[PDB]
Amino acid sequence: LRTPNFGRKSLNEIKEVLAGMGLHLGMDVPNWPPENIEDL
DNA sequence: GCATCCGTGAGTCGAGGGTAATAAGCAGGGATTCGCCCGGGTGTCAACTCTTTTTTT
Repeated sequence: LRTPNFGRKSLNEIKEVLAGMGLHLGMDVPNWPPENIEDL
């Protein structure tokens, strides 16, 4: 919500599509693979 | 009633890989065919106006 044009209806669809992919809010270390070592 | 002459046959699977020779001449007129170019229908882009789903007030 602290971003310009924070889509109220799109924030729910994006969370739904993220949960459908297998990921959710948090559930991991904060920026674990933040380097280029995780690039495939 | 017999003697003489003309058609069909020849197993079946496999290998091995392409070929080869003669050789007139020129004048008339048409049909054919290749280069350039204008062009009109097909694409690829700057650029002017309604609607509305919110995101902001």
